[PDB]
Amino acid sequence: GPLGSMEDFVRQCFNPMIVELAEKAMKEYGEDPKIETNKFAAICTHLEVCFMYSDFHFIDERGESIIVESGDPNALLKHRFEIIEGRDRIMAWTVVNSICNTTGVEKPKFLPDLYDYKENRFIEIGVTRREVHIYYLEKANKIKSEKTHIHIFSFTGEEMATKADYTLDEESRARIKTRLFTIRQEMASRSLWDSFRQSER
Ligand SMILES: [Mn+2]
Ligand SMILES: [Mn+2]
Ligand SMILES: [Mn+2]
Repeated sequence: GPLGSMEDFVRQCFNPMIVELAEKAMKEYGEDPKIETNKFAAICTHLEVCFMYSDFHFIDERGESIIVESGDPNALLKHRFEIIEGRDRIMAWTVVNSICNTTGVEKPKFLPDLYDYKENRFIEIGVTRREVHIYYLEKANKIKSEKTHIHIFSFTGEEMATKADYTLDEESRARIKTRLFTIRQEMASRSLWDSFRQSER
């Protein structure tokens, strides 16, 4: 089939908000999205998974975690997750500080992705084109804050999470895995997948 461009794939297949956030992140880190294109797509994918992980999850009036998939959460519901990823450096650390000196949870050494108000912990999300165990170990060896919970998704449906604690219900994680499948399938249709997979390194 014809080889498409990754740029076209990213612009067509991700919400413009996600794409803009990804471009902003690459700029902050001195990366060119028109050159490291596989990285660009990976950044978009990771941001989308961070958002999907938080979507629909609230803390109810009694303090219990609940799922609301309708458009209107009742006014008293509180979002279960704080999203750190997607924020510029100053704001991300600002949020992390606000959570920490507040909830009493200690301050991480690297910016995590999410904070979970039900489980009272930061979360590092990962999305890998490689084996989940290898990637889990890479993440873990990097941070070892060891209050930070790690949850890795792959494009083939495998997951690995700290202490075999997966945080979310099966259906929430199935939504993420379905999206990852869809991304893989669409990139493959455009003859972009093999190279994207091999680029992770
Ligand atoms: Mn809301
Ligand atoms: Mn992050
Ligand atoms: Mn991450």
